[PDB]
Amino acid sequence: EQFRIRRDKRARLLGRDPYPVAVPRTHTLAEVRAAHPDLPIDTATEDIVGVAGRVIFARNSKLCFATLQDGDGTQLSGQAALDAWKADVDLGDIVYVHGAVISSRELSVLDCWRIAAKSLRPLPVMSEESRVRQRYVDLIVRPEARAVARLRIAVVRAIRTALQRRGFLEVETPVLQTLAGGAAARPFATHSNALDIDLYLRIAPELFLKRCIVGGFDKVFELNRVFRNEGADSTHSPEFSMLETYQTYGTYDDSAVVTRELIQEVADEAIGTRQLPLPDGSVYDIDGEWATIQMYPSLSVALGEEITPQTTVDRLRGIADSLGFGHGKLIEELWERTVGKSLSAPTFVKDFPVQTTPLTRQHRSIPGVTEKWDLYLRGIELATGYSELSDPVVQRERFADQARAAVLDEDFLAALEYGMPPCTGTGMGIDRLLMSLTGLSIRETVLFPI
Amino acid sequence: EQFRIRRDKRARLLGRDPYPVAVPRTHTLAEVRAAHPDLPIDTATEDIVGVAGRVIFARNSKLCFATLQDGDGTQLSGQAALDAWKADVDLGDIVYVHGAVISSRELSVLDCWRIAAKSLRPLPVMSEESRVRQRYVDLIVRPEARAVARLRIAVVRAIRTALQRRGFLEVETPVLQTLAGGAAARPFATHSNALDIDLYLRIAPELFLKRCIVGGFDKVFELNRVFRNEGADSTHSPEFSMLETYQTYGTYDDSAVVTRELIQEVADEAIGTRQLPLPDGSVYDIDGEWATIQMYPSLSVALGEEITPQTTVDRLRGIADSLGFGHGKLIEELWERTVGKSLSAPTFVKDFPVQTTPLTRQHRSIPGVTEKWDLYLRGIELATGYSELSDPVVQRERFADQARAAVLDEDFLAALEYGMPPCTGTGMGIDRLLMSLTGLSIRETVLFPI
Ligand SMILES: Nc1cc2c(c(F)n1)C(=O)N(C1CCCCC1)C2
Ligand SMILES: Nc1cc2c(c(F)n1)C(=O)N(C1CCCCC1)C2
Ligand SMILES: N[C@@H](CCCC[NH3+])C(=O)O
Ligand SMILES: N[C@@H](CCCC[NH3+])C(=O)O
Repeated sequence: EQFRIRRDKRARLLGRDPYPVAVPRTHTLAEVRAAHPDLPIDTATEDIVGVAGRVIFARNSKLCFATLQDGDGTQLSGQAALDAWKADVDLGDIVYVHGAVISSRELSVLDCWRIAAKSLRPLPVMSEESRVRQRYVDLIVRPEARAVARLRIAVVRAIRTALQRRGFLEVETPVLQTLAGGAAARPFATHSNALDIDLYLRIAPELFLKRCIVGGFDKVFELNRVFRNEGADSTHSPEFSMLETYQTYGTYDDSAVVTRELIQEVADEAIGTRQLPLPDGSVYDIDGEWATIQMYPSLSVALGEEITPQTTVDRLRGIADSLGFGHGKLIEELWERTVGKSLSAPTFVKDFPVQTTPLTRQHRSIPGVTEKWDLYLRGIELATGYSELSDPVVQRERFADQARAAVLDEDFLAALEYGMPPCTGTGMGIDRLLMSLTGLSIRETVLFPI
Repeated sequence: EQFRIRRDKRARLLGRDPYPVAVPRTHTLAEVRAAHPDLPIDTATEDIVGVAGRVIFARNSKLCFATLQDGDGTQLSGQAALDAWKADVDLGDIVYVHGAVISSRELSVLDCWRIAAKSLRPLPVMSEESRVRQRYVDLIVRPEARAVARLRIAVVRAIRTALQRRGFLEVETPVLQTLAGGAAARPFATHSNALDIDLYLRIAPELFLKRCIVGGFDKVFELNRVFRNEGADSTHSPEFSMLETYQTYGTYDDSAVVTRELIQEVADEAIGTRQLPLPDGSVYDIDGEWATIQMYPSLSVALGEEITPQTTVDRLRGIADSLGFGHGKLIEELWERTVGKSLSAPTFVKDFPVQTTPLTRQHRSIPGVTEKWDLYLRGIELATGYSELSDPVVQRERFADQARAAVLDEDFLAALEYGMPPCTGTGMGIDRLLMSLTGLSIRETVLFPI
């Protein structure tokens, strides 16, 4: 109902300007605080300032007292002025005030005032799914939302800083592709009016990033959304921000180091500690070195028998039954369903079934396995790293097998047959990075989900 | 045909490794050059280096001589080794060589060698539309492609640096939206499997970025692709990288300054001069201050009569006929078709027909016009800046009018009725920025178009 009284204060203000083109705000409230950090309380200083702020509290009394909250969360007596103030000023109203900075019997500004923005809705004094459907109000009313938003920003900025330092170059590769490669996922398809064909929202930059390496790039990344037309869950969302990285004259052993160094550098710059406090009352250490295990061996120890590339699916099936399609898939599933869930400490698992790893080079010594890793941090599948498959004929086969389960990405296969140097790729989910770092749920990490 | 001989050298090399997982490359060729800048030519130095390089030239003679070109473009005698070399090594083959750095009777490496990547295609010794459909080969064979790629990268990095310095925060807003607002364009629609509904690939971050400002952001940007399901031309492509920017307690007069300062800072950091050399043999100065003109006045002087907001469409129609839908549209079209095309120097045109500017605040004094500008640089529509419309009731109307020409973006209108501070937005096309800066065509600016 208060929706209508506010709209009526708008209408009756309209030769007063409730949405004025400008106001001469001289300082943010942070700026005013950082200025006057220990003012002898109940004393006046002649520093004049134009400040603005959301009136999130009032206390009307010859003298009104409000709380102007700046958008970051920082907080900071005309007879006709006072009347206007009382009659015109609600809560969730953005308000400019020019005057002398004092401190009360709390830092306050005491000469002029004007409405910067008249709110036609009061602030709710919030369900998880009304915080996310209205992040703008979440951000106004919940200091955690304001912190979470600025963390992702600081994390993402730490990432670019960490890669750039290492002489990586961020590139922009197509989001609309004639076919979407670089991952096992169902695409989002959109009809082009221009070309009168369907196009595919990238699932991954990998194949394009690989064309760059052929193209002569030493070190490339892309930090940007990918689109996986599948079901959202606690670790999955169909649109998500991803990092991918490609370094020439390195292997998965090289990219494992960098991936660690990167994450530890992000914890530092964004969070200021590797002793990650969680909402579980606990602290998750990610400092120091991280344990590498091979999938097969680790799976074997867990099952109490030797599982190799050579282990039949008939065998694996049986073991999977005893616990409650293909070899590679069964290995990964068993490994996840056994060792995976057990892992607490940050852990690289490497040497992957050649089946479930089409783009990854076969292992240098070990037959049957590919030089891929996965990084598990705080029990979340965080980040993968490959020694990259630069053999077009093999690559052609891997895809052939894929298709059989039949048009291939011929341009990509063309690119490879020009010659790709030996290079190691990584992928890493930013939402998972934040989840893994914070204990925040995926829906809290992104600004505007649905 | 050489496609088959190469595939046969692959097959016959396979216990030689033509795609080896690693090679111990110690330096890039740049690194080796930067190391030995003025070596007394035809003299040997005992600095040993593992280098790799694309053999883009051969000259087989007891002694072969190649050109190893590093991916950036930089350039740098076993009897059985020599035989292998001759028989095994083609052109466009990536090759590692360990040995002593010397200079010939040209800087050369003279101990071991190995194939890093066997190319199953030779390099073409290129049509604009086979350079773009094969950028990986363009990048190998055309030093300009290598420069253009690294410029966009440096431009984009200059942009983030320039904004970040000014205390802007890059945010990630949805690419898939339930409806796509922030611009006049037909969206790309994709069916979600998750939600079983169509979603819309953002045309612009504007409405989401505006929710951020409501949310309490002081200064935000987003630098990232937008999707405009319309026809590609010399200045238009349906997928393009865009900058958008929003500053609280500023007007279009404020955002005009920043837009200039930003572009001039990008010229500097990326190009190293404001005297932009063009392929037209000419130099385009963008240094110093830039001319602001009002659309109406400038249009008037060009037509030789007074055109105001009040000028009828019947009148404007007539004038448009005399030269060869709505007022706002006719004004903009006439202005473009007259003053626009005439402009050489970098020029802001401001004070826009309220019709064609729904999201832009009405002018503070001048009735009928909105506080929008457009920046024309070297005759290209580069960048727009608004004093932003924070009046939800007005905003509701602007959209109502739009629709009538009927579901509105109610969540956005909700956001505004919580209160948005006075803020000024900008948009800027990155491809146009590069075109405007270089004289390069849009298809040359993006890595992977189609
Ligand atoms: N639907 C999805 C799918 C994924 C993610 C997500 F948030 N939603 C994610 O982080 N993924 C991977 C995790 C491993 C390294 C690359 C990113 C996949
Ligand atoms: N289909 C399209 C549409 C546009 C652009 C482009 F390259 N392709 C572009 O640069 N636009 C504008 C130019 C004005 C300021 C914001 C960017 C629109
Ligand atoms: N494309 C991978 C990430 C890069 C892995 C290294 N090639 C993924 O979808 O997870
Ligand atoms: N959304 C605008 C750019 C931002 C203008 C300032 N609000 C466009 O489509 O060009």
